[PDB]
Amino acid sequence: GEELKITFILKDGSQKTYEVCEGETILDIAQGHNLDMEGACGGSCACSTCHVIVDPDYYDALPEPEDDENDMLDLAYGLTETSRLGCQIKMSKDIDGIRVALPQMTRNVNNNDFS
Ligand code: FES
Repeated sequence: GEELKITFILKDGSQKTYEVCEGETILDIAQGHNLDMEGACGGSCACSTCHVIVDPDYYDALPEPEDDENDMLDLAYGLTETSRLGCQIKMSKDIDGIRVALPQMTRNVNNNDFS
């Protein structure tokens, strides 16, 4: 088929560069691949860890969320000019070489496990 990819900047600063399909979501790849990362949305009724930021190349085409939706971003440290929403934007033909950064996360309160 046409093929696509996603780069994530790790909470460890590393780059990881993953082959995915169209219509896949960014927190959904991050925890679906179990990147070396912090977050909890992959658990059963656990979805409140929406926090990513984009490359200014692949943002420049992207929409802005509601005040309850963009709050799920703010929960991670150091929110930026190109912050993006982990269950509200996905891979399409225009993404072919996209990046995001995976920010450090304040509090998720799972004690032992989310999955
Ligand atoms: S990925 Fe869970 S709040 Fe968006």
